[PDB]
Amino acid sequence: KPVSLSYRCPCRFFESHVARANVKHLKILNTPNCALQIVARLKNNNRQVCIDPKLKWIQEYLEKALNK
Repeated sequence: KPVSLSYRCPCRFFESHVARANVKHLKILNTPNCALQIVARLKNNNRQVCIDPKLKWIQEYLEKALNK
């Protein structure tokens, strides 16, 4: 299984337990029924990860940017 049945959605996986300090850049991607998917790249590890929008530091992130 390659994990793709006509993949309509970017993030089929999310990273839980992530650091505000290990991520260089957050870019959130919303998809109709695949919900809110966060895309973030790490600084040193440089990996592109999908961040789960229920993470606590992420809460702080959207609280800020959305209350802004």
